[PDB]
Amino acid sequence: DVPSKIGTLLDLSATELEQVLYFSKYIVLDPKGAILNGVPVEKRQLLTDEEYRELRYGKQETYPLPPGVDALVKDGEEVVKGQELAPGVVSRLDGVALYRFPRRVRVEYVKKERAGLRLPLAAWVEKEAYKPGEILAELPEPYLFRAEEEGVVELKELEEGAFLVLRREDEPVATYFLPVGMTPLVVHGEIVEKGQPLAEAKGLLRMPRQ
Amino acid sequence: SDPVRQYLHEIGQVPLLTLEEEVELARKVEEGMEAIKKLSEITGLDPDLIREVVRAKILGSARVRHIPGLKETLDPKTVEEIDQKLKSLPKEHKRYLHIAREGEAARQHLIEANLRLVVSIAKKYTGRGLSFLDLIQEGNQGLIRAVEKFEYKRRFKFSTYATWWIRQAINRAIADQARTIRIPVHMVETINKLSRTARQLQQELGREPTYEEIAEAMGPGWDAKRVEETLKIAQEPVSLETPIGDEKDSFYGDFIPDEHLPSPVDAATQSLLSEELEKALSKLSEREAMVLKLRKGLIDGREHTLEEVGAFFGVTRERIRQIENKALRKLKYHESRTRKLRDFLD
Amino acid sequence: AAIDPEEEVIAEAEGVVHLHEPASILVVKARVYPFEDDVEVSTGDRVAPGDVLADGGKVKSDVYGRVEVDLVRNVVRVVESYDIDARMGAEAIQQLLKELDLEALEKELLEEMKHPSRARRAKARKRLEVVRAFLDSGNRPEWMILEAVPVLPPDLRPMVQVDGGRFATSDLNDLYRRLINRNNRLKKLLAQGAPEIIIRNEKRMLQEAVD
DNA sequence: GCATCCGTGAGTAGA
DNA sequence: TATAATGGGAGCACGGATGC
Ligand SMILES: [Mg+2]
Repeated sequence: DVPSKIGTLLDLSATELEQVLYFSKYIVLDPKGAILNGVPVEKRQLLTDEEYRELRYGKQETYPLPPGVDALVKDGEEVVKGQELAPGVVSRLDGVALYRFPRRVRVEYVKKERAGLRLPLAAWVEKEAYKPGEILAELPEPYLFRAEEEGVVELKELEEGAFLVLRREDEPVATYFLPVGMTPLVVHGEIVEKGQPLAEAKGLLRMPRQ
Repeated sequence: SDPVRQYLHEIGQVPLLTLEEEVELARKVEEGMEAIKKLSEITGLDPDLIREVVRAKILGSARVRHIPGLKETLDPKTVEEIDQKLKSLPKEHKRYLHIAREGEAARQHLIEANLRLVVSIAKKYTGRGLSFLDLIQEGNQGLIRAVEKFEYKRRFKFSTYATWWIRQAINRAIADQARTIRIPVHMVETINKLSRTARQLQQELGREPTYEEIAEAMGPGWDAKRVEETLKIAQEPVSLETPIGDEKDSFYGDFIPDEHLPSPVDAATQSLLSEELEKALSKLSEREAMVLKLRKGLIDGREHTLEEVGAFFGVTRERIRQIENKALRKLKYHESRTRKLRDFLD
Repeated sequence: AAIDPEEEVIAEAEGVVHLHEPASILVVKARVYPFEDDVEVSTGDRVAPGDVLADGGKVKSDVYGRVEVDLVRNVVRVVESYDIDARMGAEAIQQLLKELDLEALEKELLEEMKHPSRARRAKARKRLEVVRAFLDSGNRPEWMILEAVPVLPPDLRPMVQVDGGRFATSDLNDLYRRLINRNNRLKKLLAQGAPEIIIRNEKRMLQEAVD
């Protein structure tokens, strides 16, 4: 009934009253120190669904990743607006990025072993331990590493560098470590005698990165 | 302005679930229910009460109300005490509380996401006596039942299982709420079968069937009388405001007499009847007239037995029955003489 | 883990776990709070700065927000947001109408009656007329909002058997039926804890029914 | 001052 | 009670208090 009695008492236009009563907009009874767009929320303020949702439940967004394409950022890492989350994805907001349904789980298994190697004394550089990439030794001339045991060969190749395990029967009788710059002359399942060269060391030889 | 559009838009704000997301939410829901069961085991509390408390905390203080199944009224005090009795558990026990919370949240999101399916199903049920939005809400109830009953272990898509409960809810709704005079769902189904039967017969015969033909086509146990009575019982009422004459002037209800309230002629008739009966009972002695009045109930409104009137006047039942007889006899004589009370006999 | 035991992924030996190729990436505005011990708040709880989160009070909250407890990542996450009470419909309107003190508004509108602008005086008068109406009459303004809805006696909206043995009835019965149905459905929807969209829609429909 | 928004436009009979 | 299904459908007039 125009002008509205409810609208006149509460100082609300027909539009605003309509929007509130018909659930098109929220209206603020207790601001509870809310802040929207830099201005603190006043009592009796009219909020849209997006504003009220942003205020009450927070802000966030999910970005789809194309198949077979890995993410650029890390799980749990803070993000800045404009920062690329992936080659095809740019984040619109700032905050914590979370992984949604990782399709591939890569498990790095820890292995602690013990392996022998033989080198010319002049080539070796004495150290109590070796960091990955650190120089193990330097050969003035090509050198041949010779098998000190007899048996069948198990050749286990890492990203770079290799492990070579000699075994008679079931039990491994020897374990050798071939660093980078050392080319194995044997294949898997090959039979070797003592003195028969396993690998060739040519020039500088260093520890693998892994 | 247009509620349908506004609700479609509100529905559109929730994004659809990827298979992974759907499976996740369903999983969280199932594990959640299991966690509520576990909390019921540990706490020795009611699964319902715990569920309502967890739900109350997830939804917030905005919605707090007494639940029909709960033996205890649910108020912020009670949910606070129960929340504290839950948080007072050891770590491994307190785990299930978190599982339950996230379970309820997942339930909420699952429903909110599958809200569109309800629309797409309900749009086909229009014109059945229920409004579009009504069908949507009932379909929503179906959707909720589905979310609660779903098992992700079967590898099926949620839409498949939910569709059944949505259709079921909508059909239940229509069968229940469509008619002004409520017809039990089974009877409704019967009436509808009768409809489709008669329609098949009219489509084959090239004319409307008789009661007998429908009775035949309905199988054993159906005769013409039964079909006729079933059609009679399926009749919907008509509006008193249906306009008669083509104009804004007249209403059907204006032509319908009132058979309940007594006409002035009726009131006059009964009044004259009581007055004439009193005129006739005054020609007797007060005792026999009182006996007749107590025996026919003119006094207190009810008819006394011979033993009660005999005990009221302090005489044998035989005596009071004899007094009743002589009174009736004197009245019959007075009536034969004056012919006054004849006209009231109709 | 997975649906069937044989399809599960179990770690053969000691090692560290890395996640790659996620289906999607969800960026939230949130503050992350790792926990080494039992956590004192659950998921969904609203939290203000200084409140105890986990570890017997060692780790607490910086911002205002809603708590998501992540048991997988072993972190209590707080998504920044508030406790704001902002409502919808005649519930909100009735609330605001209850909080009204008519005398104060009378004073303020009287102050507005002295303004030089004719328009502001006009509006202040038109408001003050309603205010003073409610004041003199002794009517509480919130009575303009219906909690209980009266029902007209059935004889004034009759269901009657006519001549031929059929039934004729008023439209008021149909309207009342609509109202009762939507009301009951709303109560049941609430009792089963339906989400907000469904309840909002139901309430809207209830309003249109009363209308 | 010119864009909305809204309420109302004989009577009896009859049907 | 489980294949999957996911955003509707239809449809003249003048005078007067208000509202931008
Ligand atoms: Mg038959």
